[PDB]
Amino acid sequence: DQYSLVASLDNVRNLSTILKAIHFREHATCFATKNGIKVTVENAKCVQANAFIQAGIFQEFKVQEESVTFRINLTVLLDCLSIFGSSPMPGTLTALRMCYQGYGYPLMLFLEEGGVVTVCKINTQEPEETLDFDFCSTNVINKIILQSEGLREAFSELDMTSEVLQITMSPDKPYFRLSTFGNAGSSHLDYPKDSDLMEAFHCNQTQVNRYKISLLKPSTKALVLSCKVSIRTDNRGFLSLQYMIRNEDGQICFVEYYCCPDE
Amino acid sequence: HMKFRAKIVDGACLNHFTRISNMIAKLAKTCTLRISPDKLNFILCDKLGGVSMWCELEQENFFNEFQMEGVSAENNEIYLELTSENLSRALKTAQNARALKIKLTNKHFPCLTVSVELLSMSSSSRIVTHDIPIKVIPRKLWKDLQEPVVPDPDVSIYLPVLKTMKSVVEKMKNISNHLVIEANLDGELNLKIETELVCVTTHFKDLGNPPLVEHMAEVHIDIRKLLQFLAGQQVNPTKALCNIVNNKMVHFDLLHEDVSLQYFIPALS
Amino acid sequence: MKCLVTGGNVKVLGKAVHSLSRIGDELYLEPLEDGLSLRTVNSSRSAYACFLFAPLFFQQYQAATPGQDLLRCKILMKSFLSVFRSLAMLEKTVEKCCISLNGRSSRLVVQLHCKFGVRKTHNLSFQDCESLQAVFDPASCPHMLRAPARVLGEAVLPFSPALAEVTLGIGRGRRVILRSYHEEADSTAKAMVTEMCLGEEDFQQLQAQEGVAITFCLKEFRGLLSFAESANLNLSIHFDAPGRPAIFTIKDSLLDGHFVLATLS
Ligand SMILES: OC[C@H]1O[C@@](CO)(O[C@H]2O[C@H](CO)[C@@H](O)[C@H](O)[C@H]2O)[C@@H](O)[C@@H]1O
Repeated sequence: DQYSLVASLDNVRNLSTILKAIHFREHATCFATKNGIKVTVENAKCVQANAFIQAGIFQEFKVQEESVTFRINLTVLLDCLSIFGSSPMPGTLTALRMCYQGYGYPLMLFLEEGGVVTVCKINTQEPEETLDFDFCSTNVINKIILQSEGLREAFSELDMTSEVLQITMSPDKPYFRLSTFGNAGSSHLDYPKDSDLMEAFHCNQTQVNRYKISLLKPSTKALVLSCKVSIRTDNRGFLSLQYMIRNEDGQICFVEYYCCPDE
Repeated sequence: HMKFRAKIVDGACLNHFTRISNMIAKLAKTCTLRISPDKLNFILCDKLGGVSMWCELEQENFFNEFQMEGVSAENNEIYLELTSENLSRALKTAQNARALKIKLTNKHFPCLTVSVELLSMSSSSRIVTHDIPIKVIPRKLWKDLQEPVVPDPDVSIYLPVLKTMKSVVEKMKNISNHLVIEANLDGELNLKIETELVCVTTHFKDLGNPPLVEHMAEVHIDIRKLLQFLAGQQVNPTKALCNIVNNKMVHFDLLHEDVSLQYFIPALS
Repeated sequence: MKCLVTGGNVKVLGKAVHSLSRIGDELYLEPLEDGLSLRTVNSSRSAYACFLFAPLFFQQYQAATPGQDLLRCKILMKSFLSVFRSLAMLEKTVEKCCISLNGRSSRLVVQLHCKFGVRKTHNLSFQDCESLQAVFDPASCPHMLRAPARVLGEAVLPFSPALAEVTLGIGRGRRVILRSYHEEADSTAKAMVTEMCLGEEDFQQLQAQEGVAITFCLKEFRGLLSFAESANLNLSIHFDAPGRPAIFTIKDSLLDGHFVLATLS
């Protein structure tokens, strides 16, 4: 069995859920290593979303090389992972066995629910240039962590009319502000540094950056599933959003969103 | 002087009928209602992709009052073509109904008029009346509204849980609209889609076969039509049989609560 | 001008707006002595709606604004509706809503004070204008009807959510009739007609001559029904003859509402 990659899960949802958090592009690059899998989707040099599932999440996880990489159709991949329905019942799990022989071979999925077995042969492609946003904690001007739960309603009410979203972070008031500028309408969303939602606040300077809102819109998927989110901008003005997601087995996984500023 | 007048006064019956109506409203935009002294059939013989649907109700299991007169004593039947959603919208409030009356009328023009007498605590109940436009089908056209002949199936197999099948073909449809369905006498049934960049096969087993080599009988079909049939079934039927005629057609035969439903899906191209 | 709303009153104000957005495209706002008046009109000027929120509807109500003024303005209904778009997000996270305006300010300010100290400020643009008015007299209407909105809601349930016009008519035995209305031609595609016949006991009041009947816009009526049903209020209808307007009214202890709809001739 010369399989570059082999993975198994008693619960596909410990993979499909995370992958849905970054599903805004039809294609994604998969990077596997002894430590786990990283799926990446990019929006033409402006946005990058990464989901990482540590090897510890799987029941079986082995890579026969230093690293293995391939491109796949994320949409098809997610369609297959939920081949048995998206409203499973308590005690009703769909197990998964992933196998990727090697360069030039299709990704193989084996899923079973109640004894019914689905076999999927998803062709793989040659990876492409994957952007690099080196958000070093040494480049981070301001950093903040919010309680995801209480931001969902508010974040979905961001005036999509405005073409930009302006973020303000500062040791002075307002502490954290999201602003839009749509049809005959200026709007602001303010979060005080002493908020119950504010679990961590580390802004040591006043920064005001703008971003094209539609580029940030897909970051909502990850927000909904997360329970925490840290927000960071660097000296270049790039935005970094890190979501902490807890799977059904209490384990923790992260999703990361990077976005270049608007000028 | 053809005529039809029926009434339903039983709650469970009123709901059963409503469910059946909601079902055909799913399987076909337009259908033909055949009325006989003892039955009521909903018929769809849309030939394209000549998929056909034959539903049959035993009048006595629903109506406490039933009366009709065909076109002539010799051929004592009536065939009315109607828009399915029309009949469903009419049964919309039957949940809180005391009684239901159906009657072929001709006020402004031929209609199947449905009157829903709503539940009430007084002597005067609220009444909902719906005039459903129908087109009477002439005897000459009755020939193309007979239930399809059932050529003996190469394989006849019990179907798996329909909800599960629905989910699977739902997702497969997102990948392709062509589907191969195959089964054998060993209780195995597979759903399969093959495209250039992705293949998916779902294996159902231990399904059982009805009494009377293990190579499978298969047939390529329009997935959208299979989805349609499954989408229509609101609940897993008492008896659900899949009959396949290798490379020619799949025939579904369901029997849920004395109401049979025969769906026919022909092979592709 | 300053209006501060709290408690459930914030959610009801939001509903009034949703309900208003189903009539017109422009929201007219007049802080009056006896309350905040919100009005709108049809794109064809055949429909008029008005909600008057009495002073005690607010925690703080100050109609007069410092500086030469007597506020009468119009604002893009869409912009205002966005503020209250999610009746869910309201019901939960929003505690206080404050609407303000200064003589030297150019924008109208709506500020939602949310849980956990979160605050959302909306700066809406407006146009000073003349008071929006309509002509109608309920007192001179020969026919009227009064029934709990929940009941009329049930009366309208059989029709399609997409039905545009409906006919209201009085039958014998004091039965009230609601019938779907359509146009068009000896062509095919004849529409299914639906009719709802209600008992006389379903109306708290009914003063109309049999044979009397009017036809009006259901999509617009539903705007008032939705607000009235939830608030569990009684609704009145005052009408005349085809061609004259129909007046739909509701009255709570802290607010008044009127929807004046046209009827076909
Ligand atoms: O007393 C009824 C009488 O008042 C009028 C005229 O003042 O209506 C006024 O008040 C209404 C709200 O209660 C406004 O909607 C209306 O625009 C305003 O003129 C007459 O219309 C009504 O018959």
